[PDB]
Amino acid sequence: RPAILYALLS
Amino acid sequence: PTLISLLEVIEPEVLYSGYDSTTSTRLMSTLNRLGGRQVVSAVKWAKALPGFRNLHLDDQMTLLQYSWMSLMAFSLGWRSYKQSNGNMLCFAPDLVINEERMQLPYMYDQCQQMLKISSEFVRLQVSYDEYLCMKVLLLLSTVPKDGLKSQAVFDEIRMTYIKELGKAIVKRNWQRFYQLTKLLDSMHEMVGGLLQFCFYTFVNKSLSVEFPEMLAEIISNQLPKFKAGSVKPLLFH
Ligand SMILES: C[C@H](CCC(=O)NCCC[N+](C)(C)CCCS(=O)(=O)[O-])[C@H]1CC[C@H]2[C@@H]3[C@H](O)C[C@@H]4C[C@H](O)CC[C@]4(C)[C@H]3C[C@H](O)[C@]12C
Ligand SMILES: C[C@@H]1C[C@H]2[C@@H]3CCC4=CC(=O)C=C[C@]4(C)[C@@]3(F)[C@@H](O)C[C@]2(C)[C@@]1(O)C(=O)CO
Repeated sequence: RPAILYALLS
Repeated sequence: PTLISLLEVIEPEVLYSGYDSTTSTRLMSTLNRLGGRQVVSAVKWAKALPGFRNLHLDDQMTLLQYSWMSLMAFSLGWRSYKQSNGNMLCFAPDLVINEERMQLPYMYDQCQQMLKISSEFVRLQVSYDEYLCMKVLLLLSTVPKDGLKSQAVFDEIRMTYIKELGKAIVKRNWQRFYQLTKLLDSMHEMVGGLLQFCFYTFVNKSLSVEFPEMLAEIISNQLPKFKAGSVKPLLFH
């Protein structure tokens, strides 16, 4: 599951 | 403070490719590089969507994961419309795709359909307020087949943004609304072509095409889910 995308919204 | 003007402020300004326009593979390997940053900016745009933050973490991961190509494609249509009246593909102000690099191998194919989106903008004379409003929808137009982990929240937000296209169209109601929802529908149809072409270049490693870690992760996740076919686009027809 996509790492950067995640740390964006989190 | 007006929603439509607020949209006007958050809409991303266009990135440069910063490209050395002096090969069919660099050309693609550039666009992906660029694309990755665009997606960054589109995420910051996403966070700064009113009501977007209302939606639950996962759903946001998802809506973006699903519509990302769509939004990218749409906006490329807008640029190519406003900049050359439908004539070239304008990715960034430095990277204009004319009929000469269209004859670049591999490449004719995918680029016709990027110009065909723009063609839609030409035929319909879309204004800016309209564009912004629709794009918000594309973000909410591609969803899993098996529900959404905040389905009530969504349905509200989606409606908000339609009523909003209502206002935007009124500014320029109800014979025109049809046409544009037909376009909002046919995006999933035409983007689904690019997404394929995308996955090809991705997994067929022997084409030495590069995608930045940003794009890399999103695609490698999004790929299997899309391949089986767990995705239903919300249509108007
Ligand atoms: C687009 C149509 C027709 C009504 C309308 O109003 N269309 C514009 C006419 C012209 N104007 C825009 C200038 C309005 C002038 C009045 S003014 O206020 O400007 O004086 C709209 C107006 C109200 C809409 C329903 C409700 O929303 C709620 C609900 C949402 C669900 O998802 C689907 C079902 C439902 C029942 C909707 C269906 C459809 O979607 C309707 C009939
Ligand atoms: C044909 C597909 C569709 C292409 C994309 C079309 C939409 C787009 C708009 C831009 O302004 C920047 C990059 C992207 C997001 C894109 F242009 C590139 O990234 C390359 C791309 C994915 C593609 O060329 C590839 O899969 C090659 O890897």
